[PDB]
Amino acid sequence: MKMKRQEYVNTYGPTTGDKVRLGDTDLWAEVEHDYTVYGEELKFGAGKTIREGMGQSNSPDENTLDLVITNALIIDYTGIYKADIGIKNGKIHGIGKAGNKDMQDGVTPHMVVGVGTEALAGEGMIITAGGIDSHTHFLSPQQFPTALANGVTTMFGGGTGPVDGTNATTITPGVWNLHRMLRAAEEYGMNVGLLGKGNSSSRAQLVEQVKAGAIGFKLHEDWGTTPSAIDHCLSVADEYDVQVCIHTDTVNEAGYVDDTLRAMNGRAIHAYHIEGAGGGHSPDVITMAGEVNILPSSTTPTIPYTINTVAEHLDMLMTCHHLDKRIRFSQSRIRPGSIAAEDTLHDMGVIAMTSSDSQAMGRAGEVIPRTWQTADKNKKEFGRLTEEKGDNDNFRIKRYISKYTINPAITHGVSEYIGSVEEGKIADLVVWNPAFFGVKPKIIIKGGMVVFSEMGDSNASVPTPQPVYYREMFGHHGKAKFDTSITFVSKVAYENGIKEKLGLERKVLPVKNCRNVTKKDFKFNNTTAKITVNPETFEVFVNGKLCTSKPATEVALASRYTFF
Amino acid sequence: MKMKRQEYVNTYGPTTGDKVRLGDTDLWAEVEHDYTVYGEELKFGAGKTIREGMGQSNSPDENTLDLVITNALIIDYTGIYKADIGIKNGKIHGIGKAGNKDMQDGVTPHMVVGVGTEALAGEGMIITAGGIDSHTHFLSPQQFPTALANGVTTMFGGGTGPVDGTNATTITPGVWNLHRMLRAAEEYGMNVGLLGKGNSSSRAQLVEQVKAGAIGFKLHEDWGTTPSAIDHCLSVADEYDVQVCIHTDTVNEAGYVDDTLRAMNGRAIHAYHIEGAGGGHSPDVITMAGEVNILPSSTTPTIPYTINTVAEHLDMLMTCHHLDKRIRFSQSRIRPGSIAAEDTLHDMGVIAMTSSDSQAMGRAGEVIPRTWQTADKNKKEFGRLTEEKGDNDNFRIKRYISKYTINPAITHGVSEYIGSVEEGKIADLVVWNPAFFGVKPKIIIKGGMVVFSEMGDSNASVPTPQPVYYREMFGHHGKAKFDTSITFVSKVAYENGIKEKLGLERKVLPVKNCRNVTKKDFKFNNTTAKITVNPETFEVFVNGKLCTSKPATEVALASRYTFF
Amino acid sequence: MKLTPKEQEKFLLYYAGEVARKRKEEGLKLNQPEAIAYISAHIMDEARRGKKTVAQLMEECVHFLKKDEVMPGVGNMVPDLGVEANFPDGTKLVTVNWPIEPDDFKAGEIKFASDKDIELNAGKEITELKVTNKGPKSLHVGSHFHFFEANRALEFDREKAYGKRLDIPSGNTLRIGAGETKTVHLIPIGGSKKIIGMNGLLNGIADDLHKQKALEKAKHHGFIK
Amino acid sequence: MKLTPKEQEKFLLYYAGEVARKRKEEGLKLNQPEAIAYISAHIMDEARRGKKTVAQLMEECVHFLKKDEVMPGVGNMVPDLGVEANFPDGTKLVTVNWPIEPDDFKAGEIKFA
Ligand SMILES: [Fe+3]
Ligand SMILES: [Fe+3]
Ligand SMILES: [Fe+3]
Ligand SMILES: [Fe+3]
Repeated sequence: MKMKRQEYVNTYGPTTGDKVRLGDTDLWAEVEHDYTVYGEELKFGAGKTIREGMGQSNSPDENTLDLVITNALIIDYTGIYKADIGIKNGKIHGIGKAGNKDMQDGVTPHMVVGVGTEALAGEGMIITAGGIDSHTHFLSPQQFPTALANGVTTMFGGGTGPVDGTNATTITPGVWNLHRMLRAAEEYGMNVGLLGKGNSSSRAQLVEQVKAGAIGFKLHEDWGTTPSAIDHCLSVADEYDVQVCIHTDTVNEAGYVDDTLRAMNGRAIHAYHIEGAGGGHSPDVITMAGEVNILPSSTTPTIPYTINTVAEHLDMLMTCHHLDKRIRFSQSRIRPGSIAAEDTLHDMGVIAMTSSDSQAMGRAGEVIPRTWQTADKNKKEFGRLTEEKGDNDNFRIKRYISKYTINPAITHGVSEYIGSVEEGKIADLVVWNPAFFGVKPKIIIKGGMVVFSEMGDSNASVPTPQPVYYREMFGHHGKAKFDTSITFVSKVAYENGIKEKLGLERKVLPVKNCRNVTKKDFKFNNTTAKITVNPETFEVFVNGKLCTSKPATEVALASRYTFF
Repeated sequence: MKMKRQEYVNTYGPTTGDKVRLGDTDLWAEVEHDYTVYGEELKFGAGKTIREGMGQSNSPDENTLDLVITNALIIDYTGIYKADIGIKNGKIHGIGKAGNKDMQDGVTPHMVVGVGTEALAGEGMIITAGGIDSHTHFLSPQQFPTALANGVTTMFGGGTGPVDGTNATTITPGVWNLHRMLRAAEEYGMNVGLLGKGNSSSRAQLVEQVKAGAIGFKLHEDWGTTPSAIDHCLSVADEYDVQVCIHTDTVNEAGYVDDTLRAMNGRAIHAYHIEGAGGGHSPDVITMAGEVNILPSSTTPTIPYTINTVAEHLDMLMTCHHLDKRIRFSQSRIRPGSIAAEDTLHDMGVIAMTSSDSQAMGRAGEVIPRTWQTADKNKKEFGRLTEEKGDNDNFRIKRYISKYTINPAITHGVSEYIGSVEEGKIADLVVWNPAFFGVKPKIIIKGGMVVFSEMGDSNASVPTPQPVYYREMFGHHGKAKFDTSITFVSKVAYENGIKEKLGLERKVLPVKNCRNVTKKDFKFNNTTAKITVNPETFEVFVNGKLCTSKPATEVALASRYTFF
Repeated sequence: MKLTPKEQEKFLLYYAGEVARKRKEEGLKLNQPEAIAYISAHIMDEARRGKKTVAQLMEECVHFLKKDEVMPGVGNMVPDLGVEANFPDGTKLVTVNWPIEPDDFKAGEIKFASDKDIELNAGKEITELKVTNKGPKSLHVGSHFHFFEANRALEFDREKAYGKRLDIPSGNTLRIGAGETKTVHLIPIGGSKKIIGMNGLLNGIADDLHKQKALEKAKHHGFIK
Repeated sequence: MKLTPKEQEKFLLYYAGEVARKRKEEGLKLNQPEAIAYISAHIMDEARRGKKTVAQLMEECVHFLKKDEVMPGVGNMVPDLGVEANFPDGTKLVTVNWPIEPDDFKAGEIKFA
């Protein structure tokens, strides 16, 4: 039978060739393929498809899904397509066409909808992987609800709490502090991984930390990021397959940027706030982004570049670092050049990740909105990418989504477990309404269970009445949180029973394959170039061509969605 | 000595023959008997009765109470009387006259007030059993505080959280989801019991769920309530001594109401939202209530019948079921007839239980107020029941209290543990101030401990200063919540070590005696009649006489008590 | 006061409404949360006054905020609004359809590939069949229900409906009113045609071999007269 | 509405600002939390109007409350104030140095030997 295009789209969501506007941005996602058979689409409800002996099987099957996300529009580095998503044992069991082969054509064999299957209507929704925030300062446990409310399911970084060390650096230093924090982690719904103090010119002190459970090390100038420290830290990381994150020597005390790069010696390293406002060698830290071994990320305050970015920083730097009021400027000439270039470098795929720097020169619940605001800003300034095929922004979308999903996962050695919408991976997914894409998520799924979601009046006759606000769900509570949350550790710690020894009830998984991840290993952000900074004008150059952008007067995914 | 009647009542509360107005309703509870000895009443305070070697014994006794609720007015199906209530080992140890036999006359032997006894002044308060909400959609964990704040201590139902399947059905489907939810339950103060998906025409898939811990099954239309699924589900429930709940075939797809009743084959079944607005065979679902094997319950939105009931539904049905705006009416002619009849049927003892349908066409913290609003509405309409003996509404009160306490307990196989104020049962009780009876409770006791109560300023010199609002107490926290809360399971699961296997720290108890509970088994609601519906006028008839009630313009326990 | 957790929620909603009112008075175009809170507070106010019915309010609140009173795209973002409030007769749900007047801007806008219709169940052989609901009550039949097993109230050549389902969009139902006659379009069931359940007339593959047994069971159970 | 936990915080801050405004109108000298909330609400208001830059507000808010508008020692107690607000270009941090004019009274004063 012939169904009107508008009626099909209302009932099942968009199909092949349809374009979806991402929020209030000028970014258009085109459905590349639809895995359904027209007339066999699954719909849940009274008199609908998913019913006993019809869409729901009566035939027992070893692949009976625990949950079915019907008619989802997947947005992932793997593609922008329409498919049913099947969850089983807290993992993505299958992606394709779910249902009952007894009564339906074209059913994906391992996507059986049966008696034990729960239904979630994804028709007209965008499904993406849970975001990974690789620059968390564990300052406040109140960051976690803020993060989840912005589609972030995993947080790497460090801290002890509201102390000067943490306030400045992502560092949980020493054995005792690492054990304490890993045990504190039990409370939360968020997946965690802790970094220890990499700022050491002695082996023993570094080794103790990896064995204590650290997923890596943070080298930060507050503890002195000297060439000796850089070499010693990377040497231990290489031995123990853990990642190193760096905040470089801003004041060029022990050397210039090239001296730091030399100390690294082509070894894998995660360069935080690569632009340099968040910290690092002045005025040339951005030059590191061109290097193959450097895995660079950006922090939220400098992305996107706005008319208030520079003004906000010339004071935000004074509250964080606690500077004298006698200090006025240098940052007023250095900063515009690198902040502007940074946005273009993101569009070029030179900067591979976006991070927060949460309550330590950056915002916790801003990674996702700010990534899409930058994507939108560039599209608006530079136009549609030349890389695009058709009337869509699919390539740009894939480049930007990778910044907060897959690329942080690759960097930290968790890409086999999380990071993307792929069969076999843990079911850490986010459901979005297209009108609110990138700004306000609907449902947060972690380990196949809903852990956090937008919810209305608790007394109310339906879940829709006002006030609708973000609340913790069943997957975030009781002993179910131990089933849905992961505490990542080093292989040494994992293999030596850290879980049992610390009495951790959460899922404990090791980080693996950190040492041999180069720029070539990333998804849609593999660009290497000769990045140079004029020491007089502070202008940034990519292979001799001025790299810049104009500041935004207004951004997407902001004013229309927020009260304050 | 002779004490002035007003002075006695102020000091100890009402005695034999006194009448108490329930809230702002026109319902009067008469003290049927007083178990005290005048002059020997227990009073707590400085220079009062409960003191060393006086009202409090110095003689050790095996029956030394852990808590004494002095001078309580019990309102239960067992009677409306005045007595001291004694708690020991989280159970109702005794009901009668508590104190010290060394210094007092007429002390109930197993009601020893001693060194280890805590005091709770019940003088002038109404003590009732904790309510059981047999229709809970486990959609939001925020429903639990709302429920407790309305005198509900036990909740039976199903769900995974805010997923479409739960938004519509009380089903936690399959082994994995059941295990996840039972582990999530550990968090709460509320007693829980989960229902699996009954909508199966295959044995294996049903059996798996009972063995996974389910207390029963729910047959909901959104999953296909066909005669085949009705028969298969009941067959497994009969084998495993678990309860079945039903939401019938509204659209009459596979048959009419009589075809569903035939499929049941006189087997015990809990028929949800018996009126039909919540769902079921249009327009004759209500006709099932006359049948002996049918254990019927009502949901909150249709009780009591008000001038806004019909208007509210003709849209509330569209938000819950997600219907097209093209759909205007049928419900405008069908609905008045059944909504009106429903209130009358409650007063006649034809509908035995009240439930909520929480956030799925019904309110979480409304079971108790709405039951009493209906009792009041009917008393105002039909007058004092002819069944009464004296200037009181005791029989009506007993009929209504049974709807949310004892009758749901009988239905679900937990009547031996909870459901009423009886010696030997678990101490799940609610203390009420008569002015706020049925609307705002004072204290919630679960397993002999206070778990939730109305509490003023945390800094304040006394517990009375403003703002007075509902807060969680010690019994709801730490490892004490494992001592005060129950997770109900099937006998099969219980007997096969589900507690140990899932690492549940909560009290795990099996549901037993579900299969042979008929209408005859209920308390004060055993009425069977020939219920018919005119398919043209939609008028409901009881034994050939029209069953109707007038819509209320205003209700009791509402406007005087709430801000919003 | 004895403030319930639901009352604590309503205070925040009401305050948000009051902030939104202030901003509108300042002449600012309201955003998505401001618009929702502004309308919610109005509903909460009228409910307390207890002079208007739920029916009255549902009608009154359509386009309560006009397109120029809100930011672009706000109306389309909020197609419906729901707010529970205490009326003299108790808490009732006020459901408003189109509370904010829409404009040309649409966030999350879907642009079709083509306006051409979608051919559902392509290539399946259509069977036209006359059905009559001889029963006293109307009934609906779903897209994937085995037509042969439909309510015995329906009068049709059951043999012709064996191993078939309605050629209608997946999830839709066909209504046949009490006494109504309709021409239905049936298509053969997909997959293996392993029909298990419903009325248990078949419970196996819908092949020629099972047909006589199925027709006899249908006759015996009263589906075939 | 989809209210984030950070939006719920801002409502409390804004209401505290509104209570402080009422008390100032009554002619009461504002205390430490009242003074902070009064200035915070002003910043939140100007940001929503989206006509002023962060640079403009940082300058405008120096001595926003005068020594006689607050209790003694209040200015000294609040040497700097920070408030994040949504501007048309997104959430930005407004940092004010000396938002309340100091008086010669100093709580927690260090007197040198
Ligand atoms: Fe840093
Ligand atoms: Fe940092
Ligand atoms: Fe229902
Ligand atoms: Fe329900």
